[PDB]
Amino acid sequence: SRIGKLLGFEWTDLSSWRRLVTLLNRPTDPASLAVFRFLFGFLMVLDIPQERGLSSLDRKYLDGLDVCRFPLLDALRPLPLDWMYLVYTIMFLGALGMMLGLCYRISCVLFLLPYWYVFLLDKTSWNNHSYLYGLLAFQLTFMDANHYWSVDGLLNAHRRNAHVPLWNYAVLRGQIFIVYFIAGVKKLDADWVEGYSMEYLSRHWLFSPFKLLLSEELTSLLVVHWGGLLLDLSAGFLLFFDVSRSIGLFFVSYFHCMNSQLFSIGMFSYVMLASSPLFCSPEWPRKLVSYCPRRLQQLLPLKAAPQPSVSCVYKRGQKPGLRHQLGAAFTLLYLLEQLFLPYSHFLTQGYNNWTNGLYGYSWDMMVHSRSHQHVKITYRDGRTGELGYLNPGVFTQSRRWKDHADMLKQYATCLSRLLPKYNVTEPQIYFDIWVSINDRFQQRIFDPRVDIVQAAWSPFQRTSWVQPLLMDLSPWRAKLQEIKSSLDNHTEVVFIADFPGLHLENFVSEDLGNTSIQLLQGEVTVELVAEQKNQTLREGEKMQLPAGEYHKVYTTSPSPSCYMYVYVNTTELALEQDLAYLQELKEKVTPLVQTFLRRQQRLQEIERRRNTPFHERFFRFLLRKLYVFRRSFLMTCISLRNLILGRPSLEQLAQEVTYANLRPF
Amino acid sequence: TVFLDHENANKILNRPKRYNSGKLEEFVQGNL
Ligand SMILES: *[C@@H]1O[C@H](CO)[C@@H](O[C@@H]2O[C@H](CO)[C@@H](O[C@@H]3O[C@H](CO)[C@@H](O)[C@H](O)[C@@H]3O)[C@H](O)[C@H]2NC(C)=O)[C@H](O)[C@H]1NC(C)=O
Ligand SMILES: CC(C)=CCC/C(C)=C/CC/C(C)=C/CC/C(C)=C\CC1=C(C)C(=O)c2ccccc2C1=O
Ligand SMILES: *[C@@H]1O[C@H](CO)[C@@H](O[C@@H]2O[C@H](CO)[C@@H](O)[C@H](O)[C@H]2NC(C)=O)[C@H](O)[C@H]1NC(C)=O
Ligand SMILES: *[C@@H]1O[C@H](CO)[C@@H](O[C@@H]2O[C@H](CO)[C@@H](O)[C@H](O)[C@H]2NC(C)=O)[C@H](O)[C@H]1NC(C)=O
Ligand SMILES: CC(C)CCC[C@@H](C)[C@H]1CC[C@H]2[C@@H]3CC=C4C[C@@H](O)CC[C@]4(C)[C@H]3CC[C@]12C
Repeated sequence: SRIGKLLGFEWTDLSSWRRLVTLLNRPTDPASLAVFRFLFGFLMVLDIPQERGLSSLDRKYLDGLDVCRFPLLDALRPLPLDWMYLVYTIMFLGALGMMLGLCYRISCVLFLLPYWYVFLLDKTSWNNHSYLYGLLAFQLTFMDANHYWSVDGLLNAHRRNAHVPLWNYAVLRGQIFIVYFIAGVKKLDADWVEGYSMEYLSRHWLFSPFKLLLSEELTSLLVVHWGGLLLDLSAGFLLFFDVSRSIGLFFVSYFHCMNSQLFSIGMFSYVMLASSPLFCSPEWPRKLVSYCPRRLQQLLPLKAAPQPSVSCVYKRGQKPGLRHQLGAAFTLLYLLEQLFLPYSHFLTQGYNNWTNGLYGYSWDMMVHSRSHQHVKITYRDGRTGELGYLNPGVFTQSRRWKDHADMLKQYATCLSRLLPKYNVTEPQIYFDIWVSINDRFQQRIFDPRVDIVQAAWSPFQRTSWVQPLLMDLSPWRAKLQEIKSSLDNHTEVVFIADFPGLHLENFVSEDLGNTSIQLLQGEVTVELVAEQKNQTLREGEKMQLPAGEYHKVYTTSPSPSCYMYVYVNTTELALEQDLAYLQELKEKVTPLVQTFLRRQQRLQEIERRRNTPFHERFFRFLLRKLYVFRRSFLMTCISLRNLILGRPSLEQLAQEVTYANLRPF
Repeated sequence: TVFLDHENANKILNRPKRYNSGKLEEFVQGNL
């Protein structure tokens, strides 16, 4: 009927389980599935040395390193460095087998298990694209993607140009739609709609055409935010329907190319570019091969019509077998779970914090931008009682713990187990972290008065020591920007919102001369700790602050107060004046001369970087990528030899390591 | 570098190491 030509199936095919399973296991062309499989395998092969961390395993999983790691399950621990290299080797072999369709089921498992082990090993490495890679591997494990353009077809029949169940394409297309649509629904957030998430992205030269017609402020709203939201919302619908598939392909390809050249998101854009032709006809690669403008189809895969495969249900009775029922059930359950998981944060409230859920599985890319002003990790020794302070992120290899109560709890537990080594036993560790999400007032995300080490965190309970994001102060942001615009090139402002009963102890460095605090809303008592002087501020009152001395801003209002710090960094200002004097002296022609020389060298380097021709920057990029891949391979070989043939002498290990890190050119 | 003194730990107005616009999606080059 009309829906049959529009949806690719009939309503009668959803009448019962038999009809639905016959539909989902309908014989489809394996060509598009195979091409996506090859592209995904190739992109994962390239992604393993770059994003996964094969080129930085020795810097990450170094043995003997005292490091706070953030696994999803605290019982999940990394293997020794050599065994981590073996795990990455297995992942690489699995990705290569997926790319070539060689031992496809085994290769899919060999990529899937190490990939998800690494993914769950660190919650701070989670991205929406990394989660997408894991999802695509999980699906492609159960798909017959080796039925075309694969070595599995060259090695054994019944898989060479053989039909695949329709549910393979159904699940892949459903996953891609889900990514697009749930991305759009997450971008329905007020910060994205109002233009707050990425208002500095339109400054990129790639947005120059729109700047011809739209202003910079209008380009960021209409094109980056409204355009991006509209693209995400309508991408799946455009790609699905045939009449709009061409325009949807063009729009989606433009979106992904721009995202590839705008963000360092690894292979995300290329993965979605490869996934876009999944919505096309399954025989599109077969059509391209059949065209053969250069008559190169001998090297290209088979162009003949696919052979019948037992994976599909052929209408004739031919009732579906168990594998077809499992395929249909997998399609339904997997798509339901993929629609539900981005919205399952009502269940796992221990990961909610400000932005609900762990980052990585909600398709909320680039919606929430965080700017952290300060992080104070206070500790109190349980035996001595002496108060001490830690370097923020001292033992962490990432900084995501600053935004998550789960990762903060893990960090505090790791600190409580490590700090006895550094003479601090039974540490009561408090975290005072100031975060501003989407250009809001900087405010504490966690309670600074609570000992996280002993604080209660549960995976399914809302965290009591997470400070609520002051959304009622969101309208202030516009005014904030005005203030930021009113300042000079030598003046800086920090906008701080503090909760009642909480105080901000701030040491203004001696460099920051001419610093002042202006109360924007509420009331704050500023205490000159050094002078022990209390001054209550009214809304709009400006108080000068002493440099090189402590001061404590207590929020005495019943409601959260808002103030700003206007500081100049007058040491740098005097340095600039002296540098201008030196510049005038040079034009007429100790430490200040050294600073002038350093500034001149920096300017010369900046000029030289732009002076590099586009072929030179590209060749530098190729050399950097070649070095990364070579180092990955060589350290992998070192660790594999250490595992099979044993670790050689320390001198020989040093020689091999210094050979691995040697630049190719 | 594990520990900080009272002054340096309470330096809120200290300039951050870099312009903070973290998106949690862009891969941090050399995060290790
Ligand atoms: C206030 O302005 C002064 C500028 O006079 C800032 O101090 C200067 O900060 C820079 C780095 O931001 C220092 O440069 C580097 O210092 C490190 C540590 O010694 C080292 O890698 C090099 O020596 C390099 O030069 C610089 O030394 C330092 N001092 C001076 C006199 O320039 C200060 O950070 C500003 N205050 C705030 C709160 O921003
Ligand atoms: C309104 C109008 C005139 C439109 C027509 C003409 C316009 C201006 C066309 C559309 C080009 C724009 C300008 C497209 C989007 C820019 C976007 C910056 C960001 C968000 C975003 C990023 C960064 C990702 O990496 C990503 C990855 C995977 C899935 C989703 C996403 C995602 O969503
Ligand atoms: C401390 O810094 C502030 C801000 O940089 C200075 O305030 C400026 O005062 C002049 C005086 O007319 C105004 O024209 C500017 O518009 C002000 N800048 C602002 C409000 O951002 C203040 O003068 C400085 N104090 C000293 C002693 O130099
Ligand atoms: C300045 O005022 C603040 C509050 O307006 C004082 O902070 C309180 O100090 C007492 C000690 O006498 C504590 O018991 C309270 O818990 C503090 N309130 C807080 C932390 O919100 C501060 O002591 C005053 N300082 C001076 C020098 O007058
Ligand atoms: C040592 C361990 C961690 C390695 C073994 C790999 C196991 C745990 C992996 C392999 C496949 C993975 C699953 C693949 C896909 C999904 C769907 C997604 O929406 C949630 C995660 C979930 C459900 C994954 C959970 C973890 C998983 C089951």
